[PDB]
Amino acid sequence: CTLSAEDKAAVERSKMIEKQLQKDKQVYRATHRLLLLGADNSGKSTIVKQIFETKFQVDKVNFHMFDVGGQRDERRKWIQCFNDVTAIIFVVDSSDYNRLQEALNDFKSIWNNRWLRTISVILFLNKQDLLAEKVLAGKSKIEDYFPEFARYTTPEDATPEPGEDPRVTRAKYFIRDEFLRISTASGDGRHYCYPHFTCAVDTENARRIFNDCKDIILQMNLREYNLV
Amino acid sequence: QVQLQESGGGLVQPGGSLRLSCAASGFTFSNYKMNWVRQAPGKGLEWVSDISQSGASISYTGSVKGRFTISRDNAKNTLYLQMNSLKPEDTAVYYCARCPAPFTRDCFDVTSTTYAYRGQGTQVTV
Amino acid sequence: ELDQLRQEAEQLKNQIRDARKACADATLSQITNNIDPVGRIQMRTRRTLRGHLAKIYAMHWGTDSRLLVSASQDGKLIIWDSYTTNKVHAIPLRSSWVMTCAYAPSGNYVACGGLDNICSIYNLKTREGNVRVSRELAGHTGYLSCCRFLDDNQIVTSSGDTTCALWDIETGQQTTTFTGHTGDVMSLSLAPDTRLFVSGACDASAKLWDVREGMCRQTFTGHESDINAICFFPNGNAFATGSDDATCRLFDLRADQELMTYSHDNIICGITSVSFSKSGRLLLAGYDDFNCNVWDALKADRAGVLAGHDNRVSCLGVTDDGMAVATGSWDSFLKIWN
Amino acid sequence: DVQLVESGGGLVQPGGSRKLSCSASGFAFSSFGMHWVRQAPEKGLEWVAYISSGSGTIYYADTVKGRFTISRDDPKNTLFLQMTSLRSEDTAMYYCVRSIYYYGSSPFDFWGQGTTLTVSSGSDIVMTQATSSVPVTPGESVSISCRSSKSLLHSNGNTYLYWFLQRPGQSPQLLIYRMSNLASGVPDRFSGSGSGTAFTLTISRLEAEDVGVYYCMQHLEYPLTFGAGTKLEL
Amino acid sequence: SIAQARKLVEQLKMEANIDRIKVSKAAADLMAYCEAHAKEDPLLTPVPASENPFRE
Repeated sequence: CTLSAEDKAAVERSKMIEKQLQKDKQVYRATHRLLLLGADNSGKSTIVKQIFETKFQVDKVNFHMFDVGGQRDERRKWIQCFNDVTAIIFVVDSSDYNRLQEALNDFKSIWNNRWLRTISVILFLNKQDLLAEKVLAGKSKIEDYFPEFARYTTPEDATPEPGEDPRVTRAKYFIRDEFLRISTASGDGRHYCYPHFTCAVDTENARRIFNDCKDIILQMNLREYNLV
Repeated sequence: QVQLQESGGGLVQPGGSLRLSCAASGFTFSNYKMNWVRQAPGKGLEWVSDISQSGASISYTGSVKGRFTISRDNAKNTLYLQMNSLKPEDTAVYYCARCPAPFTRDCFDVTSTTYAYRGQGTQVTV
Repeated sequence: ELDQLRQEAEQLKNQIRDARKACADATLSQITNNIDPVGRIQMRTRRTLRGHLAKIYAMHWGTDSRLLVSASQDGKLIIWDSYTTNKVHAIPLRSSWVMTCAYAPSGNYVACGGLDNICSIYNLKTREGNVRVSRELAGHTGYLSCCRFLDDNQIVTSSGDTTCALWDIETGQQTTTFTGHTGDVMSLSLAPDTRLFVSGACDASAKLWDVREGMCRQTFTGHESDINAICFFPNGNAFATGSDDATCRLFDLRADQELMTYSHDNIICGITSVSFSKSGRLLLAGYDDFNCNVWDALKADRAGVLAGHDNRVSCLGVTDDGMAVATGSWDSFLKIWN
Repeated sequence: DVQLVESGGGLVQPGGSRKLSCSASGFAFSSFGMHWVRQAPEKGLEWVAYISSGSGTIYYADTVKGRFTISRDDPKNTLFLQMTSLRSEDTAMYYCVRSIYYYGSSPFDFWGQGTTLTVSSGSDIVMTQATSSVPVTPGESVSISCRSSKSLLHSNGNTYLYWFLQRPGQSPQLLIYRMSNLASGVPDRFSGSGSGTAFTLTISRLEAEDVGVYYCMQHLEYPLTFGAGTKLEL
Repeated sequence: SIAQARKLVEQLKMEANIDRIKVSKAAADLMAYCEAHAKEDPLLTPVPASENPFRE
């Protein structure tokens, strides 16, 4: 082999390193990674009852969620680190109308970012109970901040949870439709948004994340084989 | 050096109008998307409006929808903002912000506390 | 009285710019107008280094010009033997989000850091026979974007909190802190004599610093967007910067202003990495178009393209003997070109 | 710190069996290859067997093939030499040596204490040390010469020669590896030189701690061969 | 604020004190360096394969 004995032993050492790397490859490729985004007062800290990192388990599938908070206000540069993640989980407070436009702008910026052009977004419209109470109280008006609410009608496919008021449903679906119309302008079928209504007591969030990740993986596999 | 200079502010009675201008230098103005932002006393920065390179795409925030209009002259390398029917809450310091990178639609970090490609601003009081 | 300070600053800047213009008698294009072109510079991929799991952000050559270290977001550093394509060391990291790595000139230590705002120093040579963390430097308030060794007990770091620092590894403390940038500092380049260093930041600004005193000697402007990479010319009297402007620029310390620009109309993507040859005649720059361009520094004429990767060219390096070029990309591959 | 303590010695009848153990501590045993080296009474050093990290490769000396076997237990950090059909020629002291192989490393750096085993009554590179004894006084400079039957300079450019020192009543210690490099913790006064087949070891400012027996070994190809030994008696 | 502007003005004054040299001399120096080291650059002058460590 025109190799000295020490060269052969070095080769054997490299082979053992490669075996360890292959085991790590299996372990790494098994686990799904998620990036948690959303401003303060949205409650992104408590979305899964299982803070820079978090592990959780759903039906023999491992999810690892990252919340980057120890940085500066600017996120133009480090966000590029998260372009291999399966999903971006974006949490929005659905009761505060004073800062909802900021959430819309942030969601737009995330959606159209060049290095986030293939990452799907799971949208959590948190704090539904507070929105419902504020709507039934009547003190606050969406029309003050969103004039388009007047010329709005509830969707045909909208579902009312058993026992509710139509005004609450209208508010909820207007809030969802804002993000949806942001999301259906540049997606081109490469990535999609999965919106959900979740309160604080809700405990189904992990299952929703699991199903959404299943769908994301299926779409990615279809596209990679050039079938969609 | 990237320089953005705002002008055209002051005190105006409610219901009046005002024209803000932003002169840009040190870069290719036609290659970048531009934004108008404001900061009110006791409040943080708030995105107001934005216009793309060719000017085909124009977007506003909700409170200014219809009342304001944004434009740009690439030949003169200047950005213009016309402000009509000024509500009393329009009082703020106005900034003309430039998007960090050319040939892009996403514009990160325009309402950040310390953004390099911004200006000194003009005070508008209603 | 803020307006007084602002007008003083404007007057000072006007004085600086007119004093600078008082020296622009001629341009490098006219001075090097009668130089024979280098010719078609064609390089080929001699080694392809496989084994990383995710995108590679950083790499660094050894002084022996044979061993190199690379860093991936899977959470691993790997020391490669270029001649044999062998894995000498595989160091798992405590944090997956690593953005930089450096190799000590002596060859006894490596450094790394990232979104954890910590600079970790690993001792390569121990009696136990395995790499262990030698020191864990803390104190930055933002992600660590670059780090470079001066000797076995001194390191210079740049961070996303808009500052650089000089450390004493034994005590784990900042001996010096360099401030003045109004944006995230992306890359830094030590001088061959290890006396001065430049930093480029996300404000279209580069700054020259003296390590011993800790003050900004000069400030260079001219870019339109964030500077992503910076590197000295070999003799130490000039340096090159690349940015999201899709242009590279050459600045001279003595003239305190730029001398040449490197761009083409087709190029619309930013430069991620930049490096010089051994003689400084060639400038190598990797882009977001998955390619590296070779520029005739003295003539600003493109001379060749390295096109072998299928994703963003994240890191680039040239050996100390100028014998090979290593390019590492987001496609989890690192290639050697000669 | 590093320990490679060996056990299992004793007196045995001929044609018998015996198990020698080497328990290691203070270092990554799994990443190190292991050697057995036996020293006959009032003779030189002889190589016995080599087990690699991960047990992927096993080499035996011709004099011990079939009868000896080497094994390791990485979880328990222990090396084993099982021996059968023991002969009078096997009477020797058995050292347990560690050696790691990668670009720029020092193999054969640490040797174990050893254990005494007593038995009741061709294409091999030959190393030749010219002098078996050297008289010299402290403060002078002395040179030891080692000759090789075949050129040790390999096409990669590495001349695989190793210099060890065995102080009286002690295990051998590595002085020089690959004919030029100075091992860690070894005084600067030692120097190595050579060309292909003739090598010299130079010891400036000779001191009391430097008196002993010097051995030259080649690592070019298996089996590994030691020299005859030069005894620097004061 | 006040401190930031004061530091900016002070740094500008400090940078004002340096003595600049003409661009022609600097360009000539860089050109001279590149000419002088035009033989020790393997990437500029290809090296024979037997000498190249990555020849394979």
